[PDB]
Amino acid sequence: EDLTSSYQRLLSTLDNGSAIPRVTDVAGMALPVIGHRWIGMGRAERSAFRSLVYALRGQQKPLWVPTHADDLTLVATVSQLSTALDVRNIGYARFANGRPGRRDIRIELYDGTVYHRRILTSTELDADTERVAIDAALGRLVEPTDVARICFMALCSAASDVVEIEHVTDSEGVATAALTFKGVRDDEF
Amino acid sequence: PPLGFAALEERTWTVSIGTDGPPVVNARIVWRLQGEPNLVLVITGNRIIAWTFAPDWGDSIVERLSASTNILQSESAVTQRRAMRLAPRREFDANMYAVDRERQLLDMTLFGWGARIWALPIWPDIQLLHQPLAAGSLGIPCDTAGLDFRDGGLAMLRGEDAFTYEVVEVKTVTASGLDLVRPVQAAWGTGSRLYPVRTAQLTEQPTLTRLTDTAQSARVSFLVMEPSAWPELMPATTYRGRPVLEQRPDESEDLTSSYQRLLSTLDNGSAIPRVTDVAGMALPVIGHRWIGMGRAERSAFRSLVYALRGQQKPL
Amino acid sequence: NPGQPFLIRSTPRGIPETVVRVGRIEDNFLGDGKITLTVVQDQFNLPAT
Amino acid sequence: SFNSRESSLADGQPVRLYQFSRGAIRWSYNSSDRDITYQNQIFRTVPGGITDNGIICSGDPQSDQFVITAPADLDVALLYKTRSPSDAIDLVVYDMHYGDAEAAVSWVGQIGDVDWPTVDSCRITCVSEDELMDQPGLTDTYCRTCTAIVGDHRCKVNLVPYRVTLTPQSVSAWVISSGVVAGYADGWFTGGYVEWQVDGDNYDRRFIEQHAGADLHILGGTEGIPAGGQLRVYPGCDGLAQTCDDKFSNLPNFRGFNAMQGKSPFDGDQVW
Amino acid sequence: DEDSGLLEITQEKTGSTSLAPSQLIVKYIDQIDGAQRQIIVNNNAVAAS
Ligand SMILES: [Fe+3]
Repeated sequence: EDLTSSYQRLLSTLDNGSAIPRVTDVAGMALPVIGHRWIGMGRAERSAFRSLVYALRGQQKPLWVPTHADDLTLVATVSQLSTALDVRNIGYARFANGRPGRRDIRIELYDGTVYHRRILTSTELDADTERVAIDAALGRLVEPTDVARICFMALCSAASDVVEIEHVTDSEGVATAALTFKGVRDDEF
Repeated sequence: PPLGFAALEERTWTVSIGTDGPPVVNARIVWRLQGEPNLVLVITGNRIIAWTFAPDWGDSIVERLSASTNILQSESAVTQRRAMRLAPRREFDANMYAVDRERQLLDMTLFGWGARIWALPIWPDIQLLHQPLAAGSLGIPCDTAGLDFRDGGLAMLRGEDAFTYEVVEVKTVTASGLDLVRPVQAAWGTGSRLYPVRTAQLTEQPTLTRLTDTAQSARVSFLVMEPSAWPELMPATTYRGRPVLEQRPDESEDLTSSYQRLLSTLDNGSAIPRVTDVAGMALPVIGHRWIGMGRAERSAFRSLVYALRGQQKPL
Repeated sequence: NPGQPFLIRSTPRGIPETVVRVGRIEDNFLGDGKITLTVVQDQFNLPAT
Repeated sequence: SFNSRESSLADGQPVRLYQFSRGAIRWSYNSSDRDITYQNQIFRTVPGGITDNGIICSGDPQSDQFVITAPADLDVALLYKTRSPSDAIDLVVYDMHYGDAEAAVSWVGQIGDVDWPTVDSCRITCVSEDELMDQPGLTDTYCRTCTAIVGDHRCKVNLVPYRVTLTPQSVSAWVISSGVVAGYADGWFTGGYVEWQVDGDNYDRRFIEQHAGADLHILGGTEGIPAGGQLRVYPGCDGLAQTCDDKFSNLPNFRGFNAMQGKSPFDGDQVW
Repeated sequence: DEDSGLLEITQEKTGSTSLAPSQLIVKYIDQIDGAQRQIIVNNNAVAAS
């Protein structure tokens, strides 16, 4: 089932009168909302999902919810010790220059090894290429041909406490459920 | 900054204004020198980001014109009208897609810029250049008949991709071109799109639906925070000093009529009700539909809508 | 204004032309557009004898 | 045409104008989406709009308030954020229709209270002159002291000769110190007030708790006092007859009753 | 009027006549001597009913 995303904001106090309204950003921060679906096809997966649901305790316990997009694509290989990842210019510097949300990276190499990094600051280099920085190292030299996706990470928690576990066949069978996660400012800040 | 000025020497610096920064430009640069009172150069303005995503035209784009007019009627069928908003608020509803290099850019822009003023191009007013535009030329000769072009407005050239674009300030309309104050710094040949630009804000953040690894369809809705000036013209025919609607409504969808009445005070108890005619007059209600199939008809309809001012002006 | 007398007529209610004096005033120029007045019948007079 | 437009059934284009005035400084605002020029005065347009709740004239000052809603960044209301201005901000409300140069006055009053319920809005409560009639009116007591504020219309004492203009030496949280006043006897300035120019022809006034040597104690703290601005300081009268005549020689206008009688009735029990 | 600027009239307050007083006592002070004095006002028509 096709899924979409939204940027929920505390954008109240629109203050519409008769002439013209005016919207003020109380916080100037965007918390993304992401939907999730999964298929069990096994007792172990269903038990793990139930344990996860119990651990969540509704919206209380947060957890990172990586996306699965392809926002960033490499245009030049990066040495293992280099921290100057080069990506296609997508206006990142003007929009994203270091702030909570959209400042985490998952390399997700072809083999299967995934590296979690932390953006520090992005600088504009060219109308087509940039030199976004990272926190520390990459692990090895990776060419642009050996990257699948980047899938910006973001801390999120459940948006609706109620969870529907649609049992179809049996405990040892297929099952369906839907979950929605919303960004939240947490993790000591 | 510390650098001597030679006698009879004029040193012209290059004040480069970037694109990244706080929205409100509140700058006070001080040129302080000995034996001279401070000469502060104050730079003021605002920073905006333009919407550079082309929404597909498979589904019709809905443009909404809304105004406020609170009307109170007495016991008799007499109405006094108090049109409130002189410039109706304009809302745009459309659907879009993003696959190659636009999905990530859209996500970054939405996360970062969020609920802040945009520069929304007018998609329905798409226009194709007839002759190439030389780099640095002042003035774009293009059709401006029944277009949302206003003196001191904005224009936005576009290319095949989102990146290929540039915004310029239009001074006046000459009925054949767009007088410009700043020369264009890059030349686009025939085929590049021309879009009128109006300030807009995201009324509600779109709910993105994932189609595949890199693909997201969005239902973006925009509201313009600037008055939309447009001539107000009524139908040519006149009857008893009032306009007459001579347009024949479309019959594609069946339409009905009703006789609305101020038939309140039914006074139903337990035995039997009894309805009293406060005014004993019937005000009919009629529906209307039309098809444009042309720029002139659409401009005339927009002028009629502006002239109506909601329920205020009758005809 | 308060204390100003004026006439009111409403044939459907069966009220003929009547002289009333203004009382409490609550008007709304912007928004609802509702101007509501409370009036009383004119029966105030100070005889000289 | 204003009355004609009001009676018109199709030309209704209401627009409410507000004028906040404080002496020589005026603030003009309008509720529409574009600026309006009226009587050579242009009214700014506030992003987000300015609107009220209605006008009530029921004869009860406590109930007939006027409420204004506006963003939290409104210039006129911003003054009240730190401390209420000494002078009252008179407010006049006009009514006009777009395209017409004639306006009608609807409400006249002064600011009564201001609060900021939300970061995106501010509520202003405006009071009329009728509310100033709730306080008592006795204003008379047969006591020993003067019972008159120095400089009032009853004392008839001119304070202009006693005006002292000085630049403070050092300003602290609660104490403003100056060496010029150090040359006066202790308590010379006690009971006086300090006035200085804020903007235009409007000054803010602060009373003095006590004066001792070179240090002056300011009631309610010294916040808002410019560290280098010019300050005007006036003395204060204790109210005693000896104080009134020795210092100001205003004994003939002394409103107090020092030794006429403290209790003596003419219908008591025993005179001796 | 309804067509001259009246929207709706809701309250009627017909009132009553059998109630209300028949005799009224007014107490006043004479400034010549400052002694309490009173006068009596009667409503014969209402008093009979
Ligand atoms: Fe005195």
